[PDB]
Amino acid sequence: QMDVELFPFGGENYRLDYKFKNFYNASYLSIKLNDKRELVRTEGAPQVNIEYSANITLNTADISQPFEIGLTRVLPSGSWAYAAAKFTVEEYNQYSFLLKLNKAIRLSRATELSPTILEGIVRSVNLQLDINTDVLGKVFLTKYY
Amino acid sequence: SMALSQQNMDIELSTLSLSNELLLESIKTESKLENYTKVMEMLSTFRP
Repeated sequence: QMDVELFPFGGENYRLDYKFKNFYNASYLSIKLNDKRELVRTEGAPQVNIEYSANITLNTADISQPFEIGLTRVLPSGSWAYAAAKFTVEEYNQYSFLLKLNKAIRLSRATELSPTILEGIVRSVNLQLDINTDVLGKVFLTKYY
Repeated sequence: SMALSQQNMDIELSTLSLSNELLLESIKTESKLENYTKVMEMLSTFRP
């Protein structure tokens, strides 16, 4: 019923691209961050299949946890329609990214698993995205089952 | 209002499902109801 996209520019400056798949004749559009801080407030009902854009800023305290960007359209009758998405922003050095991309390609070619399915094996072991002997023990149990 | 996307061109779906949601949208705007459930509740008691 929508798709929302988050594109980065620099340290804190991000860009919020969104687009709605159905039309609700709303009074306004309130885009909030984890129900706490309001990012975007526009007037009138947004058009269907039109990609709108807005520049937002997120500090370090918002990136450290997977946050949620909620898009609610408030009708004149008082009721609303809520639609959200949960983002996860990771930050890597160019040397650190190419070494972790080296692990992700060589493990996916050997085990014939999808990189998203390999991400679920890593994330279930530890919080950080890294491969150790505990991850490789669960890649065996995944391929065996 | 229809997007000219790759998903609208490849993904097969029922013609009868496309015809119902066109009829559900027209009834929802004339009676000025809340959703498609209130359309089905209105048809459950509509006599004539």
